[PDB]
Amino acid sequence: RPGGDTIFGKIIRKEIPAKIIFEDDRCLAFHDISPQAPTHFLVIPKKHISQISVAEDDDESLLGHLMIVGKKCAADLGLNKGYRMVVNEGSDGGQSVYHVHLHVLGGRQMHWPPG
Amino acid sequence: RPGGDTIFGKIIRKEIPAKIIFEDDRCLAFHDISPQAPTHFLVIPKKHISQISVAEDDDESLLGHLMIVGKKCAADLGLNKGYRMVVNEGSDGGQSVYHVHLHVLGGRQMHWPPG
Repeated sequence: RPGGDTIFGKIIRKEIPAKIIFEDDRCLAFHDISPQAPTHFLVIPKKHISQISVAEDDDESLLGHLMIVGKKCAADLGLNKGYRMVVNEGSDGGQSVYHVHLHVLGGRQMHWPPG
Repeated sequence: RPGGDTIFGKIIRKEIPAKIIFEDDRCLAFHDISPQAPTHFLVIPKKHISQISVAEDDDESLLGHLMIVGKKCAADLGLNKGYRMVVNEGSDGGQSVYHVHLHVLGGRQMHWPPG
């Protein structure tokens, strides 16, 4: 399936509600349903990359696009003091959905270590 | 100063020792001196971007490249059970050096929230 056969694929296809911050032809930014900071959103590709460890070399621009979109969305949402960007891979990464997604968290002090 | 004037610029220019994992024309991977997991490295651009919030639109490919290099390095270092990627921005992000750097952490279960 297209956008893939995860819940994020459902969100991409508008089959399920999410709180959308930004969209383009490549990617989708939306507020995380289980926020871990006063602001917490995801930026996800429209193309179904299951996990960063299977991303291809020619996905490079796409992956950077998620970070560029993430930073623009953070600024638009008033995260002047900063934020943290997180991509989780696999079991040890605490990856929760098998669709690549870039977390963006702020509106509070993020701590170290990052989990 | 190619590489900037931060300690990371010194590492780029070989003026100071670091434990280098990978190098190309665009970026440098090396181990973090204060590791927060059994495996903990940084992938930094050679171009001096002070922080992700000042990255430009045309830095998109570069930014993805750090993630592609980060994932290749995590595989080469045997993180086959997974890992976490982190970029810190600003005060709330806990950003320690004003040069963009992608943390890559694994070799243990990463926890949620990510700080």
